Amino acid sequence: MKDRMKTVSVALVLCLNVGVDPPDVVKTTPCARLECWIDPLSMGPQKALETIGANLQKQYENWQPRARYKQSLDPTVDEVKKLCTSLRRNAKEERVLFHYNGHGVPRPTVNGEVWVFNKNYTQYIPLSIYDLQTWMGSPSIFVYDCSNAGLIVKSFKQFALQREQELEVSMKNCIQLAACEATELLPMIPDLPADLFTSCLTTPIKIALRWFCMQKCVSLVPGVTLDLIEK
Amino acid sequence: RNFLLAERIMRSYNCTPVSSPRLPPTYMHAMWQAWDLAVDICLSQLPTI
Amino acid sequence: VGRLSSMNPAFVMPFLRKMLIQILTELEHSGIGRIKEQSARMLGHLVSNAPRLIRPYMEPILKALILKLKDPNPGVINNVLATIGELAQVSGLEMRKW
Amino acid sequence: EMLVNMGNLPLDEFYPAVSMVALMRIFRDQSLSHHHTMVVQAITFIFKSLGLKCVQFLPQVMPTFLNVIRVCDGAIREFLFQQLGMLVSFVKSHIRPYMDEIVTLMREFWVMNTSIQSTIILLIEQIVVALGGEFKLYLPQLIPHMLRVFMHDNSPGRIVSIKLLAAIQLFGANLDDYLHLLLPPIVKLF
Amino acid sequence: ERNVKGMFEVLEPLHAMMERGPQTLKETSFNQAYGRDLMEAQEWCRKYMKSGNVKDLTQAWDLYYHVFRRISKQLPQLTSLELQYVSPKLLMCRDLELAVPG
Repeated sequence: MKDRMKTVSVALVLCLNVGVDPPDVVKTTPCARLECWIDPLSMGPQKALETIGANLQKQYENWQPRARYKQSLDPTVDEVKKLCTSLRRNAKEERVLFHYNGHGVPRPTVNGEVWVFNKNYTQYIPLSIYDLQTWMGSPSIFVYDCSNAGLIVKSFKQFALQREQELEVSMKNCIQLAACEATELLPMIPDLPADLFTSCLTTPIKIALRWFCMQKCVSLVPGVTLDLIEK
Repeated sequence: RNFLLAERIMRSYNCTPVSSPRLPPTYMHAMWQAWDLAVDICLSQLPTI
Repeated sequence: VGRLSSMNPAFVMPFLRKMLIQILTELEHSGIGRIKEQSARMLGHLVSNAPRLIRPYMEPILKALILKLKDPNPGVINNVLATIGELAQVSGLEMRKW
Repeated sequence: EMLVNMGNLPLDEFYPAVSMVALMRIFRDQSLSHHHTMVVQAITFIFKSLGLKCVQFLPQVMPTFLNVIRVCDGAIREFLFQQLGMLVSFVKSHIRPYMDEIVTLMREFWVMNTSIQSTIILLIEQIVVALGGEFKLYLPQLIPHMLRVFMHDNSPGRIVSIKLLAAIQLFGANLDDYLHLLLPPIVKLF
Repeated sequence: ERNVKGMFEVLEPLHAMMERGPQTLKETSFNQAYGRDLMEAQEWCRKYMKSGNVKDLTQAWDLYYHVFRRISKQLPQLTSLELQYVSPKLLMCRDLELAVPG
């Protein structure tokens, strides 16, 4: 076997605007709240926004530490440009890891865009996704933890087809993982970690056990509780 | 590898997560029941351990 | 399959386990005589044919059987009685509580 | 309470809020046995006109409405279930905590009767699209009415069973454990 | 020039009364989240207490200024506190041999 392009680094464009409800949503008291098994509501608000970024990196380091990490907190287009282009410039043929979360940030647009500027008010911003399409034109991977990720993937095909409609003068080798299909919207059952797709891609065992213990309707082993599968 | 585990839980709920390449479905496969037996065997003991 | 359970466990064992939960669910939520009766029959029929499989989680089977005895064609109670008989015969010392 | 209530508020909210409070005193009384349609349809129209902005009235309205339904005279209680349906499709996930009682009413009042059958066979689908995954906790409470009537519906061509044959298609993943119970009655029918 | 009143009297007894007390009968590690930088300033303070070397003084103070500046941003924005994290024996007593407080 020949090819050994490893990974460059993880973008961790952790767009959360902690505590600010993206006005699309209405919660309920029984709310899905946890992310990377931390609750920000019961923690130091603007401080804890750093902690989760380091936590997520340390989980990815279990799956591979021989590649880098920038913890990118509510970044505006300029911040995004700096993050992605600097890392890509260090190694071009190597795999970049695009990773995102769509929190304190409304649903993605029909044309694949985002909602952050100077952490002002969940501020609409064009994501420069059709430029990212050459920043990621050489090998990369993408993860989209958001309420309509299949829309991001579909629109990525429409922009990639617009790249073809120039290239007529690597369409997408690069990997993509979508937390739901375009039509869907994420669950709100409080028994779920909120970053569920990431939480699976990052900590499958905790998920599997915490899923498992709820599912059946007579517990053929009856002694088990949440409390023990922690231990 | 974790993506297949995701496909299971997501189809438990109302999600159908999707991939760059055009994968065939997996959620049904008999080997999953081998997983679930292995967990039950394990967690039969843990209430004493 | 009850018999072959000692030979090639990797295919057989899990498959059987899936049946067991499906049959307890049926026994728990069936409203019909015919299905309740067949449920209890198939359970009883299985236990002694692959006994090693029931040892590890007898107790909720037994609790369900008690609750079927406790409150009502008598054929359903007859099959549950026959099943207690087989179960105790397999179980041995484990039985002492009930 | 009005001078307190008015004394607290920006204008917009106190219009529907005073409308709600005004109606709720009648809602708590036997005179409702006359004005039922009026009060109920008024609520419906107000919730319809508000969406996100009537969730705040659930804690008063809903437990009162359940008490009304379980007290109500059958020939108009039949009608209340349609109204509860439309209240649910406005309210969505926020219905959660009452669901135990709502399912209990559907347990208590389901028999060979055509109008109860057809209205409840509809009502289900609102509960389903509100509880798109969650509904499973309640499905086993309802399998015991479904299996019976699926194989005893006296109507010409088992017509409410033909409506149930569509209704079943909604359930998708949340049906998954119980397919083993539900399939064979369909196989006999075709 | 009234040196004793601040550094000697307050600052080592302070850190000793973090190290027993809230490093045990409160959640050790997160109370030690301040305590572990208060500790590195405390070493320089303990050096100064006995030495009288005016370098140990300015080291102790600058380190203390840094953790003080961390603390200065967080005293303004703690508000509601989980009672067993307030003390792990607190919250946990129930249905007592006591009438309600006087």
